[PDB]
Amino acid sequence: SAVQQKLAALEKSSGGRLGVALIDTADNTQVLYRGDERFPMCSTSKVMAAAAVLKQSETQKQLLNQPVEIKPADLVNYNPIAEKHVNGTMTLAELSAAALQYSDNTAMNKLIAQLGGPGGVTAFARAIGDETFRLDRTEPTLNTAIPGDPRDTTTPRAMAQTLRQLTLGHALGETQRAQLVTWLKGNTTGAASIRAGLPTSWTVGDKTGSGDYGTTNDIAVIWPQGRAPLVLVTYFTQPQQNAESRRDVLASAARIIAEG
Ligand SMILES: CCN1CCN(C(=O)N[C@@H](C(=O)N[C@H](C(=O)O)[C@@H]2N[C@@H](C(=O)O)C(C)(C)S2)c2ccccc2)C(=O)C1=O
Repeated sequence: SAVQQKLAALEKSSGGRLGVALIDTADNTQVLYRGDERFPMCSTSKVMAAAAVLKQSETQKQLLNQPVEIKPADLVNYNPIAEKHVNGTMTLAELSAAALQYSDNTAMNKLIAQLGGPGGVTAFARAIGDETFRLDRTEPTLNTAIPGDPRDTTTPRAMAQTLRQLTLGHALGETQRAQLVTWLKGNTTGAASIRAGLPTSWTVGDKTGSGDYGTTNDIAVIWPQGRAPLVLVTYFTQPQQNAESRRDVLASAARIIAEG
């Protein structure tokens, strides 16, 4: 179609590999570009870890208030929030918000530990019907983004469907779903990605991701004005290991989709 020709031209101009999935919940139509190819998730995987903890809190009602100790040994390469609490505690709610809104890598590792390892995060995906998502490693090695490596990957189609279920569907309880939406809407790292290609009046909740091989990702739920919400996943990776991030590509992909 028209949108797919423009996305293909965008990809060609960028020198990388672009994957897009859009779900328009108004009629459940989909727009896919490389929708069934695997891409490295990098920090977009944090949404699944936070959601898995939220699902646990449907039974363990006070779980989000559980204090978790932050020790110097827990700190990894990027810990903007956890660093402020070393030798103190953060609750699981606070770690979830830090993982989602600041992309804190120590917070992600604490969430993974709460779930019993990367196997526990992947298990949650399977339980809500996502057979594609796989989390294999912890932070920071899950961001190596090596071409062809299936570890820590998903496909655009699978992530779009799963993000729809978590935020607009009923994979989580009502209180848990509302908390996830609130967290995504308060993301602080997304201003130059999907959001930058969309009308300023639209409300967006997103989670970015970046890694080696110039990997630049963003996944978002979009609430347009007076119109059904959309789910948009944009994944981008490049042939050179130390390639620079290309958030402009994600913005341009969103702009092309929003033109439809
Ligand atoms: C060999 C192990 N190894 C290989 C790959 N790797 C990374 O990919 N780290 C990445 C990382 O730690 N990214 C962080 C993360 O994993 O939420 C944050 N998420 C990004 C985002 O949401 O867009 C960020 C730019 C807000 S930093 C990284 C990407 C670009 C620039 C600096 C760091 C590492 O640093 C690393 O330890």
